[PDB]
Amino acid sequence: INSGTTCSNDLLYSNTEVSTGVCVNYDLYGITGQGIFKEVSAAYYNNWQ
Amino acid sequence: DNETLEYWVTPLSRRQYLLNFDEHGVITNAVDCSSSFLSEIQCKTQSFA
Ligand SMILES: *[C@@H]1O[C@H](CO)[C@@H](O)[C@H](O)[C@H]1NC(C)=O
Ligand SMILES: *[C@@H]1O[C@H](CO)[C@@H](O)[C@H](O)[C@H]1NC(C)=O
Repeated sequence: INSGTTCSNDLLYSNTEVSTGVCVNYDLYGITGQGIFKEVSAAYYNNWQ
Repeated sequence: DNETLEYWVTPLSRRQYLLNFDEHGVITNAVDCSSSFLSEIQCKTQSFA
């Protein structure tokens, strides 16, 4: 629950931009919460992570 | 040419390990928590040293 790509479209919203530096509510592919984003240069993600 | 076939098999069970992840996210070390006394100390401190 709250993670994956089997999604229910009963409440449909449009995709927004990932805005950085401000406190936001987020719903990232099921993951929900509140926080501040910061764009980074990461090299530790494989093709399945 | 002095080649050999090898296929080593051991059984699996559900058990607790302590894993060490490095800077790149690679598993480098593991300890089975119920195998020895030092492994019990390592799993109760959550430290490899
Ligand atoms: C605080 O407010 C300023 C606008 O005055 C904004 O640029 C900044 O991102 C805000 N800080 C946070 C953490 O939201
Ligand atoms: C294979 O092992 C035998 C041992 O009697 C040796 O004489 C032979 O040279 C070896 N061949 C190779 C390719 O290593």
